[PDB]
Amino acid sequence: PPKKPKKPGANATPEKLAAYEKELAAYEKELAAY
Repeated sequence: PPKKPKKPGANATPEKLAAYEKELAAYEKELAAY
């Protein structure tokens, strides 16, 4: 099963949140595919 990305806290940067969005989207796509 595909890894779940950990939610970034303590003042995460927009690019990090963007990375979280891409990894979370990736996770969703792969989770559906699985």
